[PDB]
Amino acid sequence: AVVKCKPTSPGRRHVVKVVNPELHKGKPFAPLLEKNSKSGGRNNNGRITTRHIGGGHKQAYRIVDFKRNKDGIPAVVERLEYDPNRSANIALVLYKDGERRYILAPKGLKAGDQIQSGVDAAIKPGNTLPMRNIPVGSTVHNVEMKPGKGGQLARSAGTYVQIVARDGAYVTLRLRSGEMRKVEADCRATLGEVGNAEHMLRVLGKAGAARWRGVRPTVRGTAMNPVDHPHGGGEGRNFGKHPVTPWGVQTKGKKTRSNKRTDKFIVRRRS
Amino acid sequence: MKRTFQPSVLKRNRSHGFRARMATKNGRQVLARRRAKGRARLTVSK
Amino acid sequence: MIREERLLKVLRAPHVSEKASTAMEKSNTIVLKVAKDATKAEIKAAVQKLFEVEVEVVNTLVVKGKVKRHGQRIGRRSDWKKAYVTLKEGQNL
RNA sequence: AGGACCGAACCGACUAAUGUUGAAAAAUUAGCGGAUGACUUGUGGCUGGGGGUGAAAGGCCAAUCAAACCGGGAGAUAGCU
RNA sequence: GCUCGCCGGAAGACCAAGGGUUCCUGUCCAACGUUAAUCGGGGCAGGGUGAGUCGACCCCUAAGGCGAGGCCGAAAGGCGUAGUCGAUGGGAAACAGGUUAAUAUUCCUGUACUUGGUGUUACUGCGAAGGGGGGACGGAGAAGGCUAUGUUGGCCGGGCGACGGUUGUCCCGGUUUAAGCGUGUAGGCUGGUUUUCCAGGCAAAUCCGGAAAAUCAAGGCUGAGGCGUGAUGACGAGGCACUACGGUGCUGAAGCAACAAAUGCCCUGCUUCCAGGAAAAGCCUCUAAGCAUCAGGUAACAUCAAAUCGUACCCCAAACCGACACAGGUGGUCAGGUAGAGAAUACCAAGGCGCUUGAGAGAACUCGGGUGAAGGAACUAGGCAAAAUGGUGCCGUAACUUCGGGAGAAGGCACGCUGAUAUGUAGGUGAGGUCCCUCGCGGAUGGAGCUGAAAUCAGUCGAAGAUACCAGCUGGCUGCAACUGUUUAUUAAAAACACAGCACUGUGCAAACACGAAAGUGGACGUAUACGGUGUGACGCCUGCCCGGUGCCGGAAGGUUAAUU
Ligand SMILES: [Mg+2]
Ligand SMILES: [Mg+2]
Ligand SMILES: [Mg+2]
Ligand SMILES: [Mg+2]
Ligand SMILES: [Mg+2]
Ligand SMILES: [Mg+2]
Ligand SMILES: [Mg+2]
Ligand SMILES: [Mg+2]
Ligand SMILES: [Mg+2]
Ligand SMILES: [Mg+2]
Ligand SMILES: [Mg+2]
Ligand SMILES: [Mg+2]
Ligand SMILES: [Mg+2]
Ligand SMILES: [Mg+2]
Ligand SMILES: [Mg+2]
Ligand SMILES: [Mg+2]
Ligand SMILES: [Mg+2]
Ligand SMILES: [Mg+2]
Ligand SMILES: [Mg+2]
Ligand SMILES: [Mg+2]
Ligand SMILES: [Mg+2]
Ligand SMILES: [Mg+2]
Ligand SMILES: [Mg+2]
Ligand SMILES: [Mg+2]
Ligand SMILES: [Mg+2]
Ligand SMILES: [Mg+2]
Ligand SMILES: [Mg+2]
Ligand SMILES: [Mg+2]
Ligand SMILES: [Mg+2]
Ligand SMILES: [Mg+2]
Ligand SMILES: [Mg+2]
Ligand SMILES: [Mg+2]
Ligand SMILES: [Mg+2]
Ligand SMILES: [Mg+2]
Ligand SMILES: [Mg+2]
Ligand SMILES: [Mg+2]
Ligand SMILES: [Mg+2]
Ligand SMILES: [Mg+2]
Ligand SMILES: [Mg+2]
Ligand SMILES: [Mg+2]
Ligand SMILES: [Mg+2]
Ligand SMILES: [Mg+2]
Ligand SMILES: [Mg+2]
Ligand SMILES: [Mg+2]
Ligand SMILES: [Mg+2]
Ligand SMILES: [Mg+2]
Ligand SMILES: [Mg+2]
Ligand SMILES: [Mg+2]
Ligand SMILES: [Mg+2]
Ligand SMILES: [Mg+2]
Ligand SMILES: [Mg+2]
Ligand SMILES: [Mg+2]
Ligand SMILES: [Mg+2]
Ligand SMILES: [Mg+2]
Ligand SMILES: [Mg+2]
Ligand SMILES: [Mg+2]
Ligand SMILES: [Mg+2]
Ligand SMILES: [Mg+2]
Ligand SMILES: [Mg+2]
Ligand SMILES: [Mg+2]
Ligand SMILES: [Mg+2]
Ligand SMILES: [Mg+2]
Ligand SMILES: [Mg+2]
Ligand SMILES: [Mg+2]
Ligand SMILES: [Mg+2]
Ligand SMILES: [Mg+2]
Ligand SMILES: [Mg+2]
Ligand SMILES: [Mg+2]
Ligand SMILES: [Mg+2]
Ligand SMILES: [Mg+2]
Ligand SMILES: [Mg+2]
Ligand SMILES: [Mg+2]
Ligand SMILES: [Mg+2]
Ligand SMILES: [Mg+2]
Ligand SMILES: [Mg+2]
Ligand SMILES: [Mg+2]
Ligand SMILES: [Mg+2]
Ligand SMILES: [Mg+2]
Ligand SMILES: [Mg+2]
Ligand SMILES: [Mg+2]
Ligand SMILES: [Mg+2]
Ligand SMILES: [Mg+2]
Ligand SMILES: [Mg+2]
Ligand SMILES: [Mg+2]
Ligand SMILES: [Mg+2]
Repeated sequence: AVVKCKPTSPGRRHVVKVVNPELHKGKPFAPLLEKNSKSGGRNNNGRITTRHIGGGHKQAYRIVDFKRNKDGIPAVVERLEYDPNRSANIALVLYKDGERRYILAPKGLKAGDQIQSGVDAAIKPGNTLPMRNIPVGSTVHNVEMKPGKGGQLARSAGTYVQIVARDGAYVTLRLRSGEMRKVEADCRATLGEVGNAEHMLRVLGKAGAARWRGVRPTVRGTAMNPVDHPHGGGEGRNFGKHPVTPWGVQTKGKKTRSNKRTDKFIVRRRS
Repeated sequence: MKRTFQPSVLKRNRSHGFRARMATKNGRQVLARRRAKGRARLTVSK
Repeated sequence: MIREERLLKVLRAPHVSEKASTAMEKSNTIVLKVAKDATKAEIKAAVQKLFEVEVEVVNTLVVKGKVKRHGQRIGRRSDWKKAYVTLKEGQNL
């Protein structure tokens, strides 16, 4: 649950942590693990291309099955697990044929529950179906964008997508952003919301907590010299400029989407 | 205190050796210049 | 089999010193200067075939040349190989 | 338990005195701060000059930085000494 | 040579990196050495580095590099697939003693171990570029069992003291032994075993995973240390004989126990937390193609092989980085005694040094210190500097508070030594003996011996008992920043930067955004509870009015308006 720490030190005074007793306390499932070393925000040229990234705790990648294409073989949830690579919990499920897979844990999924993917699966949380077989008004997550490609929408903790209409070969979704989008009716979705909905109530409490997650400090543009930022310079605290990015593009309200390729699928922007 | 030259034979070779020079056309031009000048020691290798 | 001319080339000279003597009169070991690229097997075969003795083991070390001054001129002697050849306690070259 | 406390190693550098053709092109002595962490350190690797990197001082990039060093344009130009 | 002094968690010892002959011996003192020099890291000559087990090489991979084809690019070239490199990581094996002027886990002595190739003998399903297991992994904490090691006792050898005493409850010294091999202990983990079946492990599998029965209820894995052996050996205080004053040869006593005890080992363990903690090979195992009474595999025995390169010496320094024989810098390992909490500190051991100019004198003045009448901040920009406080146990402790703090608030008392309680206590350890048995590295009882606080009472010395070294000054009001951190290497450490928190805004994934003529890459193997940018800066109470100007967002009737025609 959500527990406040006690102020035995200034760095603990404001910490709020989210603790789940249900999470498996042992090592993860070794066959489904890979190495993933860190980048530091650097690309193959060796240059910082995304700022504010570096350090943090070592992590191993858990191969999560986002496709859910083992059709017609029921599986049972073995345990819930902590995944360092995302904000949601991953459930280790076991198929009747002896195969084990990691899936995103929906809300309410406890150990021992039965899940199944396919066109004929029951309408219950954790089951993956094509959205033409999912009834309208249903709440889904791990939504696909192209058939067979893998779920891509509503994968963070507590997120979900609502199927608001079905007209022909396309279903209309309401994304978490508030955007109304069309996607093909043959894409798959998993019923129910993503678990760990209390993830947003946590409070890191101190700077070290953010440094543990690989996040490096942010230097304000207005604290720099003019050679460094458009906001730099001044005698005392001076701004007198329209706010911009470090590369001179206006940064409060100016839209940046430009994709006429996918413009056709957007029923209504998020506003 | 801690000066600027901290010797390390491996790094010295890997960054200024014969094969490091030959790996690039600019390094080969360096070698050509030193040969034309007549240097008795082309690289840090010897 | 290692060829006769290889054997006739690998050995260069006997090494004369107090340590070499002490080795000879105490542990039945002769000390030789050998070819810089001579292997232990080659040295063993050569000494057996050219001195008519039995050898049980050979120990080799490479001696580095001394940097020297010859009228403020920089010189350097050549590296050579030294072999510790042990004989079979009855051979007495 | 803890970016918890006192305090050696270790990391740093607040004050004073000395030195200032120095023992030292940044140190010594007496004190001083952190000392399980946003800690410190070895080895190797990557980012290259209007570029890097910067918990941001225009700081650092080989005792060199409001644009490194080396060679070249080059005997730049100099109504000035 | 004999005294004196200094370090002793180093100023001792051993390595890595780096250096390269500085190592040892003989010889010389021109130059070098901040003086002399017979000396030297100086000159000259000669000598010296011995490996199947140490390291490299080698097999395997990380970050990253290179990269057949490929994609991209005026050219040069960039990126990258298959691959192939790349340790700072994973992977077989040796110890003790002796010896040189200089090497030694390398040589010698003794005793071992590993891998591979052959050859026989016996038995037999072998086979991978594929499958599975394993390798294989965090932080913190706690305890138990041990050992290294130390102390004391016992034992053995020696001594009977330059000055009162010293045949004893006295003094000095020694009391050491490895790998390997056998055993399998404290502890840790784990239910085994046999069938039958299966949408899984790209195919197959007897292997792994899954499912259902039966059955046994103890089987397996791991594991420090001890014990035995290794070892009737070696070593050993000394004693005896000598060159020749360096050291040579022979012999050789005791070689036990108790207690204390690691930061080392069991332990890659156990408990717990969230920030969720490499890879690949060696290794074990399963089969496919294939070979099929051949190969190949297993076991026993014999034999052969284990190449090549490093190995000297310095290594917190006169040998490395600093132009110097330079108060500087430099990663790892070892870790004795007394006191102490301690790797602080003081004095010492082992060991190493007295820092490559000295001799006098005892002016001013400068530097580093000690003490100071009376006063006590009057000094000064400012208590700068100095002085002072300082330990342990106990008593006691305010405003305020986010209820944790403030707090070691403040302030005070006791503190040595001797005796008794108690010829050494509470406690710890624990022999002999006795008993039991699923009989031995076992259990129960038992207390010898060893070790051993803390307290009370009484006495006693000094001016002073936390006596040295070591070791908080304290309190009150207020500005700023919430706090821990970061910063101008070399005049600024702060109120500056960051920060957790807050808000605005962009971004629907081939995301926005950034590096790139591009291909690509980062964001992210993430998906709006996510990511980028901007401002503010814990927390509490809050955050008012203005859209005229500039910017942004939206609109698109009208005016104006490019190439083009
Ligand atoms: Mg950022
Ligand atoms: Mg921020
Ligand atoms: Mg500024
Ligand atoms: Mg920049
Ligand atoms: Mg600008
Ligand atoms: Mg102002
Ligand atoms: Mg103004
Ligand atoms: Mg060798
Ligand atoms: Mg602390
Ligand atoms: Mg300063
Ligand atoms: Mg100091
Ligand atoms: Mg300190
Ligand atoms: Mg503190
Ligand atoms: Mg401290
Ligand atoms: Mg240029
Ligand atoms: Mg400025
Ligand atoms: Mg500089
Ligand atoms: Mg310029
Ligand atoms: Mg010109
Ligand atoms: Mg020029
Ligand atoms: Mg000129
Ligand atoms: Mg070397
Ligand atoms: Mg010399
Ligand atoms: Mg010498
Ligand atoms: Mg000499
Ligand atoms: Mg002289
Ligand atoms: Mg003279
Ligand atoms: Mg010399
Ligand atoms: Mg040998
Ligand atoms: Mg080895
Ligand atoms: Mg690679
Ligand atoms: Mg490439
Ligand atoms: Mg090509
Ligand atoms: Mg390789
Ligand atoms: Mg290595
Ligand atoms: Mg190794
Ligand atoms: Mg030596
Ligand atoms: Mg494998
Ligand atoms: Mg590891
Ligand atoms: Mg740990
Ligand atoms: Mg012991
Ligand atoms: Mg012992
Ligand atoms: Mg006696
Ligand atoms: Mg007397
Ligand atoms: Mg004694
Ligand atoms: Mg099975
Ligand atoms: Mg024994
Ligand atoms: Mg420790
Ligand atoms: Mg040595
Ligand atoms: Mg030393
Ligand atoms: Mg000197
Ligand atoms: Mg020095
Ligand atoms: Mg150090
Ligand atoms: Mg001590
Ligand atoms: Mg003390
Ligand atoms: Mg000390
Ligand atoms: Mg001392
Ligand atoms: Mg001594
Ligand atoms: Mg005087
Ligand atoms: Mg004075
Ligand atoms: Mg005084
Ligand atoms: Mg006075
Ligand atoms: Mg007085
Ligand atoms: Mg007074
Ligand atoms: Mg006063
Ligand atoms: Mg005054
Ligand atoms: Mg005055
Ligand atoms: Mg005043
Ligand atoms: Mg002061
Ligand atoms: Mg003082
Ligand atoms: Mg006190
Ligand atoms: Mg206060
Ligand atoms: Mg007090
Ligand atoms: Mg007792
Ligand atoms: Mg004990
Ligand atoms: Mg006020
Ligand atoms: Mg004021
Ligand atoms: Mg502050
Ligand atoms: Mg601070
Ligand atoms: Mg600093
Ligand atoms: Mg400064
Ligand atoms: Mg991409
Ligand atoms: Mg601010
Ligand atoms: Mg308006
Ligand atoms: Mg507009």
